[PDB]
Amino acid sequence: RLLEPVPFVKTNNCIKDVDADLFIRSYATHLKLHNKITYPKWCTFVKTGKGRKLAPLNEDWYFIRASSILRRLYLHPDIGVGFLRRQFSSKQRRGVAPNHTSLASGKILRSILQQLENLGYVEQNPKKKGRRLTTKGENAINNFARYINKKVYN
Amino acid sequence: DIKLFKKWSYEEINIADLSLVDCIAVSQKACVYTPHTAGRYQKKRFRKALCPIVERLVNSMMMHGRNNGKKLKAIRIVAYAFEIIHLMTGENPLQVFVNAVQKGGPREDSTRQAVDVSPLRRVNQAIYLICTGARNAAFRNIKSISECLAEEIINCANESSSSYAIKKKDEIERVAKANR
Amino acid sequence: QHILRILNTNVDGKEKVIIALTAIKGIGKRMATVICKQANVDPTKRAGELTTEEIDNIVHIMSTPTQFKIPDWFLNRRKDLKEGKNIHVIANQLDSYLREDLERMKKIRLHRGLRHHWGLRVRGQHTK
Amino acid sequence: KRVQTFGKKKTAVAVATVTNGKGLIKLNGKNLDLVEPYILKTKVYEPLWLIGSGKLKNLDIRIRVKGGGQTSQIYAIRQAIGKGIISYYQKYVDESTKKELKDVLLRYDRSLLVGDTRRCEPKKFGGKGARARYQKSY
Amino acid sequence: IALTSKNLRAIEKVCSDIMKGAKEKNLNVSGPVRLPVKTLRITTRKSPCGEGTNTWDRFELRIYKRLIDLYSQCEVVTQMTSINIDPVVEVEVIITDS
Amino acid sequence: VHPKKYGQGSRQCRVCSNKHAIIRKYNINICRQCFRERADIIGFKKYR
Amino acid sequence: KLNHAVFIVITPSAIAEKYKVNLSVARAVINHLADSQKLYT
RNA sequence: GUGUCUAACACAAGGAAGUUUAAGGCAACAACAGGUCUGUGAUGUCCUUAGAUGAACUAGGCUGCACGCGUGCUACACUGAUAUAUAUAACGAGUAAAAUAUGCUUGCAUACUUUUCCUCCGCCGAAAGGCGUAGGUAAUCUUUAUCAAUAUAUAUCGUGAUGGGGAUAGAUUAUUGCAAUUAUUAAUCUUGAACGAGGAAUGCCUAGUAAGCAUGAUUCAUCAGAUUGUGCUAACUACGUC
Repeated sequence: RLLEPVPFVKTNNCIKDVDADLFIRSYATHLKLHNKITYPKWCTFVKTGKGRKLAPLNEDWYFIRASSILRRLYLHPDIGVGFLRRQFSSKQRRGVAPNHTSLASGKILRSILQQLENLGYVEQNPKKKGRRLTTKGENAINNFARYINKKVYN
Repeated sequence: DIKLFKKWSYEEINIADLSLVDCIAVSQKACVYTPHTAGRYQKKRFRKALCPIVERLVNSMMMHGRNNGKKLKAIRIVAYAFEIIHLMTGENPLQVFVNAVQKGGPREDSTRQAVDVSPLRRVNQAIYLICTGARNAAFRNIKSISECLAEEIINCANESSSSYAIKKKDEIERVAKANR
Repeated sequence: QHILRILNTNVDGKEKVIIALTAIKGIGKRMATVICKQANVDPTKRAGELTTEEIDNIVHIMSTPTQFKIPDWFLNRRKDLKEGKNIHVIANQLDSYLREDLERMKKIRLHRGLRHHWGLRVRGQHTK
Repeated sequence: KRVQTFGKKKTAVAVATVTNGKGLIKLNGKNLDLVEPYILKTKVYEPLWLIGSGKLKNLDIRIRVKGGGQTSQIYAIRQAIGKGIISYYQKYVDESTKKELKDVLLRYDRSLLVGDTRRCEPKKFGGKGARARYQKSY
Repeated sequence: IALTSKNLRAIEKVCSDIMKGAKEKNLNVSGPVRLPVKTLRITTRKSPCGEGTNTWDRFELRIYKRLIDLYSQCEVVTQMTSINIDPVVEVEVIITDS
Repeated sequence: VHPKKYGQGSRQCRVCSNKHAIIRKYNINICRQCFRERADIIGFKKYR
Repeated sequence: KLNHAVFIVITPSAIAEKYKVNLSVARAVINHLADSQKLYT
């Protein structure tokens, strides 16, 4: 479940070596510990998407979501907000009528995107579409990846 | 050599009806390290024989409405069921499952008259009976489908009349005898 | 002791606090979730071990949204017609007020009022 | 140096790049470990057992995946690994060892040597399925 | 030089002609690049009054695009183009080379 | 007169002026009953 | 029915049967013992 | 092997495939007083043709509702709902109104410039949505080495119409349009019906099918529960008989 023996060699330093959820939660917890990230205020009240109607029921969900976005950033380099809305999409039960796809709430995504940028982890360039990663953030993700990799290994 | 989930040895044999041993996945090439390979198993009349019995068991489990297309889930249900059987008695669950399939198969059936039953059909019916019984037990009750399947298998393997498969087989044979 | 009762003599107590509250009004569950958060109680806890003060706070939050960070778009009874605003009527008062609205519509004459008087669906049952 | 093969079930195509190496296995930008479903994890671990560690240990495998869902993609990857392993032993090592290896793979199953023959049948007017039809009535 | 047609044989005839044409002035060509086929598909109900079994038939206008390009001066390619033309194919000239 | 710039009266089959079953796909603007006569001369051919 | 209260082989359904309780209460007992689906082996 | 041991068939092996490989298209003879003159400047005859059965314009009506029968959708839960996470698809499809400046008497006239179909991206917005712009005649930009949802993984319920179900209704702010008022469409919060897996009957289906799960296209100023395509998840059962 957590760890199995395998014969092949692995890279052992990136998110492409890591359990996504464990990584996402750990970095979110680390970020909250650091206190760089803020919820803030109004975002306690909001809903996460009309495909849900509800909300994540965890109180630390915004940090989790921020962390989850940062992982998507490491996968996909120059992505923007409409891509994020589409990324976090699900199905929406239309009452008696059949389902159609429904976006996550765009303000929470935009707020995270801006907040990460304010905290220097991403950079919007004049080139291409949206925000890509800053090196310091990448090196930190790699360091956390390394911590987990050691932690499972020994 | 080949062990199911990398766990179950499944090299041991069962005496059965001899024809049934031919039908079940006794053969090395019918064995696999974890379920599912999905060859083309409709093509020729006896082609179904060549299918892995665990592949057949999961396919039967995958049957019915909400269950359709959830092959991995059907694999998880059988894997969980094997753990339960192992706990309930320290016997190899696959061997127990073969015993249940051997036990469950009807010897005669009834027609507009009464008839003997194909060994491949006996296996197909037995798996069907055990899974349908498991679903009936599952639906609107406390017990999980993995538990129900394990419980049905152990009861059928034992040869308990509380098994749905044994009860249905007994009734089918009894009606066939009643006519002829 | 352990399965103590809830608002307007309802016997809920082994229900979770959210599930108990929703079983009054708020069973779109967003309302309950925010009330739970405004109270700052654990939603996993079972209703019959709340003290009266926690219940009173919840009733206060439900009754009066004004001093809480609850926005107008969220609110029950959002604008309320006349120039004098009123908000969040809720419960039996909402049901009573709605009956008064249907009576008011009927007296004026509106299609919906008239359909309510006939006993016809507003969206229409369509032929059958 | 480099030898190339591919695998193809339904839409999905997995191309395998087998270079001279040291035992690394990738799927695009991602390690082989990240397949995720436990059943399909075993499906790609299967060829690794069939060729063992010491015949894997002088080659690196990188695989490039386009099209289909997970179960189809993994079977395409598995086929690509099978053909890949054989192509390396045919281009670099020896024909006799390749034949010996192929025998092992054949004994396990045909599906990592020969791809699927099943392909979709078009929808035709008068029903939701390819053949299945809307209900008749009186 | 881009060639677009709805007729396979005419476009292929043009291909042989341009290959010869290029070799006449001994030009340096990049081999003819066949671009992804676009089909104009109409799925059409049979019956003008919508009678009987619903019954649809699928009509296709399939256009072929190809591109062959040349590193040569502007005058040479336009003059070559004017000798090489036939009425049916659609020709576009994009060469600014020298 | 009092004109309407959108919806049903804004358009017709170019061939026959009828307002029904019009193919506006690819901007053809012909009703299919007229179109199936001319689809060959337009250049379409059916294969499936 | 009556299988639900707060006060008094590993698998939750068996625990829920044995003490006559809910599966949530069984899981809590499992968690206390330890000190989707899960592996009890 | 079987077969007049002829035309040919059966099984196994080889082979990517072994029935004409699987799927389409095309569809005789001779009919039907089947449907379509509301597709057509195809059309006979008949009515009518200026207090016009033409053209045109304003409302109302086509969804009316004691009620009956077809076809479809959604449910009745725990192999499930709820919330996060991980994966991903094929077929596609996309360019004459308005606004602004100037002159005149809030209005008009003249001049001049964008939008127009797809919207990345960046701001603002719970949300719908808005604003600012960029690329697109299109393997190039929307955008497709990734544009879906079921899958699958960890958490929350724990069999109780229950947190299943979403009928029904109230209160909003948006969107298209001159016009939304027979809830147009849209979201927000609340509202929480029948229904405990369907009687007599009866439909479709044999291999990537069946079933489930989606989505593009068609109509479209405004709208998918329809139709028509396309994919992924990948069953059962004979394998034939009159």
